[PDB]
Amino acid sequence: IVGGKVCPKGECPWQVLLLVNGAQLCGGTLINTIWVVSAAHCFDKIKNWRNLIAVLGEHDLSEHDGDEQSRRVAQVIIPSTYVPGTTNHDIALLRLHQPVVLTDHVVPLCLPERTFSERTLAFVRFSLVSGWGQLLDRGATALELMVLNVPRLMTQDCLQQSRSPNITEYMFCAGYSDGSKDSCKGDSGGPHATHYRGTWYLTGIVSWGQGCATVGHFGVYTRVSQYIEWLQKLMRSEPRPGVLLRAPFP
Amino acid sequence: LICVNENGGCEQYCSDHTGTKRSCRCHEGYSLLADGVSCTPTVEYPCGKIPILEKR
Ligand SMILES: Nc1ccc2c(N)nccc2c1
Ligand SMILES: [Ca+2]
Ligand SMILES: [Cl-]
Ligand SMILES: [Cl-]
Ligand SMILES: [Cl-]
Repeated sequence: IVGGKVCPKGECPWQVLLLVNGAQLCGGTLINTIWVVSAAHCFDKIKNWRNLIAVLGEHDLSEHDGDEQSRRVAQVIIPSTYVPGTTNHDIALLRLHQPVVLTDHVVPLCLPERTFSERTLAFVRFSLVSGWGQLLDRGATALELMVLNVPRLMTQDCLQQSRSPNITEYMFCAGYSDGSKDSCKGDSGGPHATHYRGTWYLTGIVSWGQGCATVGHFGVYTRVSQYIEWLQKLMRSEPRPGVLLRAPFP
Repeated sequence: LICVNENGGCEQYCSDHTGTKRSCRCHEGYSLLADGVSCTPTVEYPCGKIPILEKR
């Protein structure tokens, strides 16, 4: 996260840290006790699928305070339409081997209904994006979870104001063009979280952009409203052997 | 009322029905109050709420 602030401990309680052999991979969003939403591109180069860890209740990576909860990732589910190395359909659903225990520091974000997300949440201007990614373009990553408020653009205005890949109907732009404020490499898979009437919802996934905080460019986020039914169906499904699962989209 | 304007007055989810009928609904871990629009937590740790702030 570039140009944001430390998320006070406990105030981003749905944020997930994904690790591969103990190394930082990506962020994610807890949506119930066994399910995490992340970005499909986070898994393009996974060699040993059995060493993926999700950590909940994480805040300061330099220490252990006892609020953290780690789980093996039992399944990574990716839509059939996602092509590795490309940007479209950048969503993954992860099943944890064991539920996390909900606490003051570990709470899911609400996955909204599609209609509500399209008709109401899509017009809430500002939303929060978070992660332990790079604090600067070509910079070191954050030791403390960071958060940033960013405004959403209609795609026509994004394209008009952007001075790349297409912005598809499975994406949206959010942020600033002046190079002050962005999500960045390291933040991928993390929540873009939208407040409405006292409750927070998942509207986006940190996905891609030109460099980080690049002047004339906006951050690009997976449009989660396109995936509500796809996700809900997978959450009702039985686990299948093998970590990676490609599932038909739609 | 219609779910496309002002969320049908609903705090959370909204369904249109044949007629001038509208039903609000709430996410799992919440219940709909008698006003027919508001949602109240039924569990300790409902989604989308931040306990340290809800405590204060
Ligand atoms: N890998 C990524 C992911 C998200 C980005 C974003 N939102 N802005 C700029 C660059 C980015 C690079
Ligand atoms: Ca820690
Ligand atoms: Cl099944
Ligand atoms: Cl495997
Ligand atoms: Cl309660």
